[PDB]
Amino acid sequence: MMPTPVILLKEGTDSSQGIPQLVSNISACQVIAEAVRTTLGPRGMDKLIVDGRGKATISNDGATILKLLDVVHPAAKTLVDIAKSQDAEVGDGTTSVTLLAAEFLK
Amino acid sequence: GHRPVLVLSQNTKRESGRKVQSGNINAAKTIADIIRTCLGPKSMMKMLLDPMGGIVMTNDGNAILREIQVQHPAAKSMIEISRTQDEEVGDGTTSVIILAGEMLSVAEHFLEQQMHPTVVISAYRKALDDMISTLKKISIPVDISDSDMMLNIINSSITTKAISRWSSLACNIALDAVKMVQFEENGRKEIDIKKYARVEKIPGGIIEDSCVLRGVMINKDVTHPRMRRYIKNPRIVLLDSSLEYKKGESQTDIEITREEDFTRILQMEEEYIQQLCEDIIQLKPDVVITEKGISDLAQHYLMRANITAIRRVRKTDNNRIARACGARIVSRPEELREDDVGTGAGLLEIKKIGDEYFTFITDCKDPKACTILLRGASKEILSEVERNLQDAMQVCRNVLLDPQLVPGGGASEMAVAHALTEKSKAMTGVEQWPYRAVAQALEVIPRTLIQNCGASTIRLLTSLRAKHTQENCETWGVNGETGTLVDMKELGIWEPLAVKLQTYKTAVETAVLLLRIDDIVSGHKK
Amino acid sequence: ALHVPKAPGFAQMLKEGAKHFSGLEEAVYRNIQACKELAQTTRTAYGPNGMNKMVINHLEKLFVTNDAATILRELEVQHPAAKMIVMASHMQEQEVGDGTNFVLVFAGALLELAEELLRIGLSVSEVIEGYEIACRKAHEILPNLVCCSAKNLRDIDEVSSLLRTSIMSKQYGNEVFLAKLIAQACVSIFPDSGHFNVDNIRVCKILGSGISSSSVLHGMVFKKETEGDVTSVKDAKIAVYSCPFDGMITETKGTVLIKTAEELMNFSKGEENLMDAQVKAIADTGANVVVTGGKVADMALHYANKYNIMLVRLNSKWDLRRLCKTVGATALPRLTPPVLEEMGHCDSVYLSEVGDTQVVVFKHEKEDGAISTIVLRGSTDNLMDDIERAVDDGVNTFKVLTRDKRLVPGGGATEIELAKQITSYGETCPGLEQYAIKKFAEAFEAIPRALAENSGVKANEVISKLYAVHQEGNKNVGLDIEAEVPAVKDMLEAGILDTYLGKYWAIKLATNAAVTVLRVDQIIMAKPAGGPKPPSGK
Amino acid sequence: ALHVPKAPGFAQMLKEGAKHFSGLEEAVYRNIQACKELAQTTRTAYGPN
Amino acid sequence: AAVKTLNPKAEVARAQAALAVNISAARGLQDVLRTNLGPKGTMKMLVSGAGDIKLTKDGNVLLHEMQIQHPTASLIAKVATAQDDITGDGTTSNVLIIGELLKQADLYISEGLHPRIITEGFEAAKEKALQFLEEVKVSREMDRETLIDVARTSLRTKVHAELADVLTEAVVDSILAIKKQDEPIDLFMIEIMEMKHKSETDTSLIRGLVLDHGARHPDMKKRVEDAYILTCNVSLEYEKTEVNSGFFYKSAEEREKLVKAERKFIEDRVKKIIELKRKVCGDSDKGFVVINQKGIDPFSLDALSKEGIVALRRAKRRNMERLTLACGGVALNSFDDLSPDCLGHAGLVYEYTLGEEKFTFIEKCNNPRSVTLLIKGPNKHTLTQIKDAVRDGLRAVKNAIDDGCVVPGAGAVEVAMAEALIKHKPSVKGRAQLGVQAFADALLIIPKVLAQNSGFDLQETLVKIQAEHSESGQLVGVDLNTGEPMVAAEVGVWDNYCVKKQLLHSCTVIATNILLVDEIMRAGM
Amino acid sequence: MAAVKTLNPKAEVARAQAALAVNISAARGLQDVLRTNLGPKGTMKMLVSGAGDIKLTKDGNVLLHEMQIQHPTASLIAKVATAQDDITGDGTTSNVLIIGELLKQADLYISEGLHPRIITEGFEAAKEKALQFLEEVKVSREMDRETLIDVARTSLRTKVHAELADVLTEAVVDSILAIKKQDEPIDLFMIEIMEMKHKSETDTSLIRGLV
Ligand SMILES: Nc1ncnc2c1ncn2[C@@H]1O[C@H](COP(=O)(O)OP(=O)(O)O)[C@@H](O)[C@H]1O
Ligand SMILES: Nc1ncnc2c1ncn2[C@@H]1O[C@H](COP(=O)(O)OP(=O)(O)O)[C@@H](O)[C@H]1O
Ligand SMILES: Nc1ncnc2c1ncn2[C@@H]1O[C@H](COP(=O)(O)OP(=O)(O)O)[C@@H](O)[C@H]1O
Ligand SMILES: [Mg+2]
Ligand SMILES: [Mg+2]
Ligand SMILES: [Mg+2]
Ligand SMILES: [Mg+2]
Ligand SMILES: [Mg+2]
Repeated sequence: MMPTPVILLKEGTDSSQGIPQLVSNISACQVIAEAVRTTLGPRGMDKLIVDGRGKATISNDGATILKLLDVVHPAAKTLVDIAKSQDAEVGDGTTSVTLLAAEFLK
Repeated sequence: GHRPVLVLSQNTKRESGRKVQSGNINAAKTIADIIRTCLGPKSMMKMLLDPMGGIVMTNDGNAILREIQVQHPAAKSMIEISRTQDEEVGDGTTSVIILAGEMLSVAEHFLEQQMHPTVVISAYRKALDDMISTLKKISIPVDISDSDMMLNIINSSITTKAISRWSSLACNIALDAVKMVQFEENGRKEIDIKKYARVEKIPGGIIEDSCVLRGVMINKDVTHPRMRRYIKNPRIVLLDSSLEYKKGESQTDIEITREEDFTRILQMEEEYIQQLCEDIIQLKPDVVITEKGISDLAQHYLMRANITAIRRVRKTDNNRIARACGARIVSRPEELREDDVGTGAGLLEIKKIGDEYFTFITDCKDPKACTILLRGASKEILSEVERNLQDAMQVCRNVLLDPQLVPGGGASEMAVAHALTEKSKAMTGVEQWPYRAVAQALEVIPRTLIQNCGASTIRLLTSLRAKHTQENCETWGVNGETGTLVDMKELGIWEPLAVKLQTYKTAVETAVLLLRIDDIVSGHKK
Repeated sequence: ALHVPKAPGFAQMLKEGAKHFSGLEEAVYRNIQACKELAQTTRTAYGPNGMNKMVINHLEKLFVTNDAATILRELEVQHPAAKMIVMASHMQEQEVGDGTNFVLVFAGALLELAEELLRIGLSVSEVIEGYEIACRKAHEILPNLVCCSAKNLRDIDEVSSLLRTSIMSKQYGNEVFLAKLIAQACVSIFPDSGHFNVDNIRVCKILGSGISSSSVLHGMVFKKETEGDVTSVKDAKIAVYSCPFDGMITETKGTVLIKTAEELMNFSKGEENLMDAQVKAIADTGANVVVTGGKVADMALHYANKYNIMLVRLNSKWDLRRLCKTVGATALPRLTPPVLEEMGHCDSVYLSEVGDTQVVVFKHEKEDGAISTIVLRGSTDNLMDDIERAVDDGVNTFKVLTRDKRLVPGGGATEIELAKQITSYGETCPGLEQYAIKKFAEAFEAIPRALAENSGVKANEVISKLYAVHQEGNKNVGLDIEAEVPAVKDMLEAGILDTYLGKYWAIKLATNAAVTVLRVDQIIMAKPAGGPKPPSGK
Repeated sequence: ALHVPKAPGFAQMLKEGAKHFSGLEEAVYRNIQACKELAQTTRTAYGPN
Repeated sequence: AAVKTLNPKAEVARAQAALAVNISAARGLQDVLRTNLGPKGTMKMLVSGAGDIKLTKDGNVLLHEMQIQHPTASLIAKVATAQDDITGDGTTSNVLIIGELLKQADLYISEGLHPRIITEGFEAAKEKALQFLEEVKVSREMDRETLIDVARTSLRTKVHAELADVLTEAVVDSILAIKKQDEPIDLFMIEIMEMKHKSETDTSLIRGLVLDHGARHPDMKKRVEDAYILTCNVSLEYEKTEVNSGFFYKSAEEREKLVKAERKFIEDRVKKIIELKRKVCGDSDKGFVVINQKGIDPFSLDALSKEGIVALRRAKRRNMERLTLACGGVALNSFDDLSPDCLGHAGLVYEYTLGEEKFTFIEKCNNPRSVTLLIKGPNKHTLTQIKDAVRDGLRAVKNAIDDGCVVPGAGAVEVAMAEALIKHKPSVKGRAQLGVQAFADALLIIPKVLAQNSGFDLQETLVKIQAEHSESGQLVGVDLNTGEPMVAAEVGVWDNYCVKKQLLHSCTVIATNILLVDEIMRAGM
Repeated sequence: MAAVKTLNPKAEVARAQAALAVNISAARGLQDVLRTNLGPKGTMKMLVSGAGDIKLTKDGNVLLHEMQIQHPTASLIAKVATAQDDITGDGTTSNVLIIGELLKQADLYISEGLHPRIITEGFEAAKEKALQFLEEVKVSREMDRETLIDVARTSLRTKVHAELADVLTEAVVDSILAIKKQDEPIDLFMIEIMEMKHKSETDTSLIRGLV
């Protein structure tokens, strides 16, 4: 790396490229799936999420849990989006879509 | 607690004694030294940086002095006297400052010699009276009907400026403008160049193209393109009221309950505009100039009668046009008369200069107002040319008011100094020493001229004084260029008596005022 | 003996934050380096095997795509030379709609070869002259490389096959289905008159069912719900109004002046009767669907429900105009009943739910109409945005085909043929400009080289094979992405084709941008100001 | 046009805290004034009185 | 310092310091602007604080876009601004000549010579040079070829050679179109419109007008072949009463009646327009186009479109005059008495759409006294550069037409004036001969800079040109390709006489004024 | 911008014409300072140190060392003048003046695009010719007392005023003639210079002994 008196992109721009970027994306997807793993099946467990104001949400639906999770990882937000898509089109299976996608990537 | 107790408030400083007088005299000396080198035909120019971002490349003493900020109040008094001299007579600003500085310098010697300032002040006032008497004695009359003599006077007034290169043109412009502005109504002579001798600076072109117009030029254009831009012998009507439909002063509300009232109101607005325009047209004018807006419908109605109209004009420009073309500004067109119609303008042309439209009402016969069109290198050069033209016009009006002249180039200073020295020999009291001191202090003008010319000061001053000790040598000065003694009867340098009298009075009274001061107190708020 | 002072003159007179770059090394080489860096940044997305890029702009809006113009738009480019190249790419996008990555790659390669030419001793003016001559030669050669013509724009199959190549670069996995959809949508539009409008194709993105469930609708779809009781009409006679569905009022000032008890007791009843009369008069024309651009009054809604009138409210005036074009009605400024010529007709209007979104559908049945809508399904908003970009590229390709019906071989065959011909021309040109002409010819290698690098094969072997096949005579042979080893095949038979206008404009714009960058010798950058954008951009 | 730069040459090469007075007004008159002030301070103690 | 003694926080530069500061500023400006001179000059790229990109070669534009806070630089910028405002050319030569005059004066001033003698010599040399310029000018009848040559000598220096060749034809044709016999040329009658879709060589001349706005009603025709033009300045939208009236009613029917009646005023004028359109043309072949300086409400737009009338609203103020001169109608501020005589004629009106923007073309006029140049290019900075180039070309052609005299370029006149001044130098008394020599050497800067930018060396090229001129007596300039002396008059390298006169006058005046300045003060705080 | 600045961001670099401008400006500033020292009529400078020490001087070397300057080219010129003073003992102001005028005249031609190498070649040729002419023009004379007195005058009259120089001429000439041995180098260490602060400046004299 060289100073390049006049820089090309805006100062502070962060970039990631190559295989490590994709591996990090897969790891983020696994982390997202781990948050709703246990809410699947008759023996599933509820999750409690507290917002900034202090209101607590107790839920078992995967889409609700993912929405309450303020995920900012660009690759991880895909799982939240597909959970929302499954909730919108069908209404059930919001945990299954995330588990299947994360398992495919793994 | 228990904040300190004391008589006067905090930050209330006080100084008194010989220190105050020394500080005042030093401040006056330093103010004089600031512009000491800007005197004479060989004076250098200065560059003043306006805090707003502008640049003032000037040689005028008052212009330099008023562009600086000072903290010492004596310097403030010096700036004030410079402004007073500039306003009263027009020129001499950088000479009165030098004279006052020299007078205070020669007074400090006596203040350090256990002499009370009141005696010095009395001697200074006696000296001023005798200076005025001597200046009135050695004056010469001038007939104002001779154009050549007036031109020579203006030239001698402008040899020390940056316009001396084009001195003939500058003198002709100034003399023509001053003569044209001259007016007399109800038995009251009036020469108002401040309001009726307007200087318009348009950058570009060459300075040789600058001239004085027999009319008024403004930065205006016709409201509508179809309107005439060239009229041979226009009849001019001036208005200072809008040709639009405006609300009345009293609060007014309409109540519409019928179908046709809205359109009726709009139609009556149009009809009122038409009636106003018909009242204008009844006098059959050629152009109409208004200080306020003209509605588009009014424009159409005026154009139907083939009338040119200028929409918005400042009050001063409208007054200048009224003076130039002999019109009379009216407000209600229903009361417009034939007398108010402006006939006398010989041409109205709206031409394009650079990328701007300018309206010319030139070619007037017997106009009482004029515009001096100045064209030059840039804004600063034009500003300096305007300052020099202002000095020339002020000198011309001073000569017209008072036709008395006195020799220039330090000849008057040396003559008055010699007269005061001769008169002081009869004095026997202690007052004689400050009297003689201010007498020889008056010699600072030829010394400054010699110093700026680059010649040797001491031998030239000695020879000039020896020459002035002779009998008929009241008109012997120094060349500002060659640095040699010369009779001013043959060089031609003459300055108005009013200017010299004002300069001497201002210098002496400034010296008196600054000598009357002790025990400076500062810090108190308004 | 401790500090080096600034040289007297311009260096001392410069402002505190300004920068002055002058000369070859200080300005031109730096500009070339920045442009090459930008080109290499966008390089990896070129071709069908291009890789999508996740870009987060300053507002944390996520873009994932392989479209060069979109990536450059979402990138905060700061080097002004790269800004000029990006502007050239954007101009190419606006003029044609595809080839932005080609423009960027060609400009970068041209500037790199210009840098090496300057290093070997050639002056900037000679390089510029050689580049201009070579660009003129390339534009002269290009028409001779046309292999086939569109020769029909009203056939679904042929238009789909033509548009297949344009939307193979984006969404390489499934391009046949998208090609069929866009072909049907564009064939519904483009009537007997040769004029074709891009904006007549509308894209609706409804999330939930995967992009394989998308379809083309000969009509318009609005993501909202009806405001009345009626939710389905089978013989729509839509009457479109631009005024709010209410009794119009005076524009000056309304004031109900009441002076007697009778007026007070009768005002509301009279207003009701007037509204009822207006609504009944509108309904008596046969109209059964009413569309308004303004607010809907409660009394007007009640009387519309009384007379079985379907209400749709379109806040956007653009949507109102598009609906007027779709149906054939005129937006009446007042609430008067519509005469028979200005009352639009639609074959079916109904309220429906797709996924979890309620929509209102103005559906025709004939394969015609002014406006056709493509409803896009999917599982992610980003995926649907990418599919929308692909549809936009396909529509622009169809528009270009309407403008000019000439095609050139794809897969790098055209670039190799152009490089060979320009090199042959430059080998016969005496003077110093032969080096510049040869470098301009060599710059065309960056396209097949990028294709080979993205496809995962060795670029040098591919380029050598391409030169061999083009030298022996075959001009339609290009890179074969469907192989694990460097291999080539005929592109005309394989159906990979590119529009002639796209290549022409891309070459012209890339050459112009490179020459403009080369012409710059001194740079004076003012002190940057962190202002919140100029007011012009709003 | 709001700041007067230091003249090229010795004016710019002068050190940060140094001062340079040259010419008649800047040097000779100032030295004479300082000597006058010193003599003024000592003057009042001259003689038996 | 006295000023520092009064105001401690004041900056002063006295005498030699003032002269050194001024000369340094002038020299820095000169070294920056040397590379602008000549068609072989180098483009300068200018980035503003907001990041806007500006490629330009003009001296005035460069001076305005340099980040300089120097007083002498400000004065020179003002001088160049006046030069550009009046003549539109010579700003780079202005700065170069000012800087070289100051340097040549300093050469003798550093030897103890007083600047006043130098200024007097400058005055005498300026007078002699003006006399020589009067002697050397070529009085020619300005046909199309000479104007094309002048436009080439400007544009080639200001823009790429091929774009310069296109702009020459465009500018000369426009000027010849708008120019009447022995009447001052109004450059406001040429509209410079910028479109950003095609290439830079597509810039052309339209014998009519191009408007940056189109019809606001979708049903209006996009292209009318034979059209009557109605240029008006009458409001066609609802307008409030000036007296704050408001309405009062007691029933819904009364409110409806008032709503219908409140539009009658505008409807009457719309009806007048429609009646005139019906009277002038009863068939569909002819068309009606309404261009209004005031807005038009949607109701009037609908009423007009129902009658097949194209209406453009909110036109530019100068567009009234431009349409009146080109189409040939009469601009109307009211419809009280409208007649078919006031209608202009246009042989083709059509609307062109470019992105979000929308444009209207009015061509095929009978004898358009006002035309428009369509600046076309792919980049914003390209459009700005072409706009500056066409402004310079229009100014040059107008100056050439104004006075039938044109001066040979390529620095030939500079060399001839330098030799004439050298010959006249013995006639000057005193030490002003040094000032005259300095003025001649300063005038010699233009061939020096031209040769330097062309790649050759200053000394050899200058001595070759001077020897050729001395032995032959012709006006020989600099051949920017070979470097040999060449007769600029025979090859077509022409320069404006007024530009040269203004250059001499302004440069001499500003150099004399700067030389005599012995103090810069900043004590206004 | 520059390569060095790219490698070292906080570096100061002056390249191409900038270096020439900087060096010539420094030389011209030094020359302008030292113009008023040449000749017996040159003005006398007073230098005040940090501690407040007063030093009246007119020498080029003394002025250069006690003048507040922090410039590289000034440092090189100061080193050259220091060597000149160390070896020959005189001709320090002339050194700076000649260097500055050489650089100014060279700039006068370099500003017309002339490469400095040509100017340096001309300088070397002119130096050779001038050295030959100096060898031709020198006056070989047996150094009696009168000639030594004249040389001492030509130095001290520039260094000090008239009568003081007249006294110092006799002092230095007599001292040198006293310590000088025929056909031997003069050892200046044998003239001890002592300072006393009790009489007038004209009371300085030579003692045929030691103090
Ligand atoms: N050619 C000249 N020769 C000698 N003295 C002159 C000449 N011209 C003007 N003067 C003198 O110089 C003075 C004018 O100087 P100026 O710069 O106008 O100062 P001020 O503005 O105070 O009058 C006058 O008093 C006049 O006597
Ligand atoms: N099936 C294919 N095999 C090989 N090359 C292809 C194929 N389809 C398209 N291409 C090539 O990909 C290029 C398109 O790149 P693309 O990503 O669209 O960049 P741009 O959007 O700037 O045109 C074309 O030049 C074409 O030659
Ligand atoms: N083709 C040419 N050959 C030789 N000299 C030329 C040619 N074109 C222009 N010149 C000379 O170069 C100069 C161009 O200067 P220019 O860049 O126009 O400066 P400015 O814009 O300030 O006038 C003109 O004075 C002209 O004499
Ligand atoms: Mg479930
Ligand atoms: Mg005066
Ligand atoms: Mg593409
Ligand atoms: Mg030019
Ligand atoms: Mg010596």
